[PDB]
Amino acid sequence: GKSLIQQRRGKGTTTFRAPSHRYRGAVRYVPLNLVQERTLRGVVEEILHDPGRTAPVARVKFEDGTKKLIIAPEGVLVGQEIYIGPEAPIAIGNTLPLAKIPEGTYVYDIEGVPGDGGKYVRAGGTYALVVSREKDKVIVQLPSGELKAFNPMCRATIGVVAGGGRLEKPIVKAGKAYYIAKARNRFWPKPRGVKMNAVNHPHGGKEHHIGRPSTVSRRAPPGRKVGHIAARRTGRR
Amino acid sequence: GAGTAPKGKRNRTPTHIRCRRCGRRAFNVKKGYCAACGFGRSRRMRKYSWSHKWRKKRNLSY
Amino acid sequence: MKPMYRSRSWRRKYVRTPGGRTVIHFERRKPKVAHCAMCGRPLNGVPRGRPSELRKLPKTKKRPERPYPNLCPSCMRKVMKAQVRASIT
RNA sequence: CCCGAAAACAGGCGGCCACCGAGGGCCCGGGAAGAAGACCC
RNA sequence: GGGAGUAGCAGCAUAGCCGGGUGAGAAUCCCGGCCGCCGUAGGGGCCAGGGUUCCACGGCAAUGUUCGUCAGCCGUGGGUUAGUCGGUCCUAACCCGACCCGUAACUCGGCGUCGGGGAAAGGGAAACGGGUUUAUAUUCCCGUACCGCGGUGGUAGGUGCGGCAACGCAAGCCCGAGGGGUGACGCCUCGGGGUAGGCGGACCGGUCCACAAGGCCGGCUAAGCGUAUAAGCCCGGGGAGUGCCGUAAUGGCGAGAACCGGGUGAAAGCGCGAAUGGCCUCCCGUAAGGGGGGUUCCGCCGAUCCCUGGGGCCCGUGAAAAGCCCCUCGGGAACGAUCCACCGCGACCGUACCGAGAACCGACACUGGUGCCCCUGGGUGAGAAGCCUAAGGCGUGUCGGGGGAAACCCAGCCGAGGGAACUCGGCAAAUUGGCCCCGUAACUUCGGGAGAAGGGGUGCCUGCGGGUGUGUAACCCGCAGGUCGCAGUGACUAGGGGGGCCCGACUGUUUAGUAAAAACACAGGUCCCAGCUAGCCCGAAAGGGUUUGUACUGGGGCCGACGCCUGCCCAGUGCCGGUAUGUGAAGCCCGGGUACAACCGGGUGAAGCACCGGUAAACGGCGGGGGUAACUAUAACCCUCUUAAGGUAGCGAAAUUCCUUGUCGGUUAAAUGCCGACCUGCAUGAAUGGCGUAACGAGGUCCCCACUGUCCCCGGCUGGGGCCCGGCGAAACCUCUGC
RNA sequence: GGCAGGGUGAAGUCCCUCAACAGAGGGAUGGAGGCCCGCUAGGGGUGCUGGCGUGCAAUUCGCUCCCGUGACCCCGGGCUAG
RNA sequence: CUAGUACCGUGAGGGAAAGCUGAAAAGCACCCCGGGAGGGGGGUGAAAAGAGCCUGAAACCAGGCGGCGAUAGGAGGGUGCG
RNA sequence: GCCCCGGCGAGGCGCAGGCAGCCGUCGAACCGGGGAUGCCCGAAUGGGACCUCCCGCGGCUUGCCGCACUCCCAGUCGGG
Ligand SMILES: [Zn+2]
Ligand SMILES: [Zn+2]
Ligand SMILES: [Zn+2]
Repeated sequence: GKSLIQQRRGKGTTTFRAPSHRYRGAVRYVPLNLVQERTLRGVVEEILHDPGRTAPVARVKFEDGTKKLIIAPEGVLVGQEIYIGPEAPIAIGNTLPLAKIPEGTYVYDIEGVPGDGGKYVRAGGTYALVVSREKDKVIVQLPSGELKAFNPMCRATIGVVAGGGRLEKPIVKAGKAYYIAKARNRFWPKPRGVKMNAVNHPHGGKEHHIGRPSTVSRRAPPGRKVGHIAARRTGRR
Repeated sequence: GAGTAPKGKRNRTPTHIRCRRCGRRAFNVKKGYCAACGFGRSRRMRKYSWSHKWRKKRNLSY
Repeated sequence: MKPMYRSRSWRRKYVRTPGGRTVIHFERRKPKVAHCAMCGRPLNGVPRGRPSELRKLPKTKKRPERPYPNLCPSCMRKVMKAQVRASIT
């Protein structure tokens, strides 16, 4: 037969590739190497829109003139002083190890293993909650409802990510959706497989209907995983 | 349609130009290699057994 | 018109000749005025020009005679006052 | 009423010439006639 | 060979005639005149591509759809001159090499490091006018300039000033470092200041016009050098709320307004360049050549060209680097420029011509395509519309001559009376039409429908008033009166309207070359997987895409704006979870056997199967009977046994109905039609969505008004063919023949 | 690198009058939109089932019709290969 | 034989045709016509074999010669005669 | 097409039947043998190639030599 769109995505062509050359740099923490226990200080110069971040970034000038990017917290001003390190105070925009952040605090941009740089709760409008502290692990509620354990030396930032409420206003036009999907080149517009031919999809045929259950095993090979993949249930409730 | 009219759009830049090693017009100008001798892709000559080109050039039997 | 003059980065001009021909002239565009480092205001005493126009000028005709000409007078007074207030002890 | 001497018994009558030349055509000015030819003055 | 001296040499731009010349020879070549076509392109400039087609002389065997004395053809000789135009320099998306890992291996595949390439329309030192040649010129010559490098001599400065300030100044040299600016950026909309170009009046010369009145032509000024304001932004003084100040509009003010002064700061204009330079014209021998004159003023319109400022939009944010300017710091010497004057030097390649209804691609001197890529005078007029016309170009969208010379065809004009009786079907044609005023329905998502529908007026002349403006300048808005015609948006330009039904919400897309749609997409609704060494995917591997990413995220399905809604079934098929037992391959263990093995029997044995449960906006299903209460039909109510359950709300002779032209009603003189209902639903039904819906549709279908050669019934006219004459000159096809 | 000219008139910003327990009327400014007319240029291809159909053309011509500030049209440099 | 040549295709690639005067150039002096290709006279040679050149077949074309030929019916021939 | 040693012994100047002229008895043309010159690209190699063309750094004295990658012997000279 012929290939699927998700099979063609794996080969890595311009039709499926991200235009990262349009984006501001990557957002990472300073390494622990330079922050053994130094507790640097910085000042915010400017706040900027990023086309590949779903959140605004802020530029910060540090001890030695170095300029870094950060995910901007809600409420941050130009001309603020932000601190990174163990003896930093508890204030919106400051980065601390999870072992110095009390229970009940809102946190974002958390590391999985220390030194990583930031992996979880980065998206516009998100926040996480510290639930419990211990000597072996700290426990955090994530925006999916999942409770996860981190090493207490993993770093995190205090506050909430800026840019929330994007989805309260509707997209009204195919043209606006065109521009939105062209910013980050997502595959748009989207076809339906039940309206393709048989060579093209497990669905497909002159009579436009799925002729067998949409639920598909976890152990099915590529070319077949379409529909509801390993679904525990279906329907509304 | 697909015939006489699209033939008018052959005033762009050419797909092949002359090769410095081979001599003939088979050097792909955008990829940087020759389709007849392999220049720009290999130090050695392009030479396949199913081909008749080099045998013809040397007046050889197939 | 050549394709390089069909560019709109050349600001053509219609010019009449002593012999009466009305030729077209082409020029490059002038760069914009200098701005302050922190405030972003336009600087005074600094003229606009291309490298050609600016290299046929002496130094003292390219910036004012006062400290911190890269700044506006307000910012300059600020930094001077801060320096002198830090230089008490 | 219309077509009709190629009706192979391929007709009848009157008149003219032959046994240089009766007659006919091209040509010229034109329509009542007309695709070329033909027809009429 | 026959076809045949036949077809074709028409249709989209119908173009030639008179006189003279050359020459063996002239419808077709040259000169003049008349007549015509294009005129926001058939005119001008120039990419790519082509490659000598460019120029002059000499020719006509072939080529050119005819001829040819002509030529993009043939032959002989010639022709492209750069410090300033472009390439070389920077980097963008992207590519290559070396090392490295993989591969049986490679001319194969790949991450990271180093290095190198990558734009003749992105960034980016520096020249303008005139003349000269058969053919080149921002390249040659004359005149007047500029840039870089290197020097010669002086000077500012080192070791100096004016201003409260904003700032103004010639304001030291040589190496390195750091910082700031510039280079450097989207879409929409508006104001101000200018320019190219154009219009009017006067004057000077020339020319056309029976006089007169009048009309047309010309009346010029480059780079460079030197000189300023506007906006905006700043500096001093000043000291405000029942408020003042201002814009086309938004607006501004004790976080310092009005008001008074000043600084900085564009495009332009002015001056030198520069007037025996260019243009126009006037006088004698005409070979070189002679002399003379003019080159003036006012006033309007005005860009899509240049500069400068505001405002609005983004779930969308609209390049980088080289190069250039300034400041600070560190280290050196005592000299010495970013100022004035002078000298020297500046490599390599391109440069001819076409740029398309004959120089490119399409086999062609092809109505196609590439390129409409950049630009264009006057009138009417909203107008880059159509019509007429100036400049410029052409008569080469390369065969001509005859004609009452028919029939018939192609493209057009008019038709009495009737007005769709034509036809599957009003196909085609016709009707309306611009501007001002009056007036405007159902329905509606209150935004629309809507230019709804429908009605009245419009020319020319003579005057009178208004608006902005200094204006008897310019551009616009009204009034009265007189008068002509069949007709006054008189040509050109320029909507036929309305009422029902089906489908699809809309703008958008599609089978290049028989299908443009009811098919696709769409915003939106809902479901599924995933906490990152994830989920999904590529690959033989190494590695990689989503990822410069982290649940307001990424990936995977179905339905399809909006409004009201979305019923029952987990037995089957599938997916998910759980579990004691059972089954369960290799391996392991035990026994038997084999001097050792092969071999025989049993036990244990994961996943999976089996077993137990959840799941229908998962695939799908929603039947059967045996009986009916009061007389004509009713099974409308209640038990039952089959099976997991037994079609809920709505809709229904349907784009689904067989019998079918179902029955009733409306529309016709007449109805296999359309609309509305009735249920006997062969074989409707709820996200393979059900029922409605304003607005929209070159979708499909029915009716009405107007209108018409569709039709009764055909007739007349125009141009191009057809016919004849001269010229060039095929093909399909063909057993032999032919009542 | 491009898209003549014209219409309708969203938010935003206001003004006047009578008033007055309430309210009732009337005038402007401003220039949005996958809006409208439009052979501007440019793009497309509905009907005539027109011309042609050994064609001008191995998909063209004419009349009629559709979009035309956007999910628009076009150019130079690059990438995806059975 | 100026052949892997001319020519076709973006490219990978595909791919023709074309031999002979005479022993000797003795390769046609001179004249008339014609704008000219050339024609007619004359010449060289044993023979025009004339460069459009050894021999020079058939199909096909024109002219001359012989037979038939405008009241007439069969695949074009066979038998017998005139 | 230039030079030398041998052979042959008068003509020669390619396929190629021409014009005008040169070379050769000091031994040519031709033949056997040995030398010189030998532009650009190309393994292509000092560095770059969208056009077989461009751009350099050292040392010597305008002309000459050296200057790629992967290695061996060495060693901051060199030889393969
Ligand atoms: Zn090659
Ligand atoms: Zn400032
Ligand atoms: Zn400031």
